[PDB]
Amino acid sequence: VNSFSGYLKLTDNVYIKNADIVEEAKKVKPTVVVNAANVYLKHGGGVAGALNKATNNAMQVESDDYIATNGPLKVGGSCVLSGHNLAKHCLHVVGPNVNKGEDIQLLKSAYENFNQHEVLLAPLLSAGIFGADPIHSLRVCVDTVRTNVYLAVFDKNLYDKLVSSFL
Ligand SMILES: OC[C@@H](COCc1ccccc1)Nc1ncnc2[nH]ccc12
Ligand SMILES: [Cl-]
Repeated sequence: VNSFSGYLKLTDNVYIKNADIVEEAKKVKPTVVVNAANVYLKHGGGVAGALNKATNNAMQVESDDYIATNGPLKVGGSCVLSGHNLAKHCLHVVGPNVNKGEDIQLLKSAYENFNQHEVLLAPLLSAGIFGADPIHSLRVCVDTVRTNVYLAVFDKNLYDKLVSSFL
């Protein structure tokens, strides 16, 4: 039993809700919140910009030190950093950005990072400003993640389409 509330159950381990991941994280304070990161951990917009804003830019300051030490992430890769005031940890995961010409096949690799954590609050990877089809992202999530994932879909209209079209 966990403290996630109001989610629709899609499979044994995947759940979904129309919610703002920032507000969800503040309420639940989950062990792991997933950020929709880029390889430079530059949290400018989308989920990343919103999560960073909620940390009063502390996520960005920590991220800049991470990059200065380690260099950029790989597309499909991840790193674990602090969750600041939002969660214990933030798993920064880089899905492919179609608006940069990146290989959508890397979306499965991106979701594989979730399997290193027993329970996660997460957005749909490569959705939103990353330009991939969210119906596809949800399908890859369900077919790749085996740990317990609670998906927050910010847009109410898109949420209804994902549910009604879910196979
Ligand atoms: O795939 C993740 C994207 C999808 O939403 C954007 C969108 C706009 C119009 C139509 C479809 C989709 N972003 C988020 N998801 C959850 N919580 C969030 N908080 C702030 C951003 C954000
Ligand atoms: Cl977005």
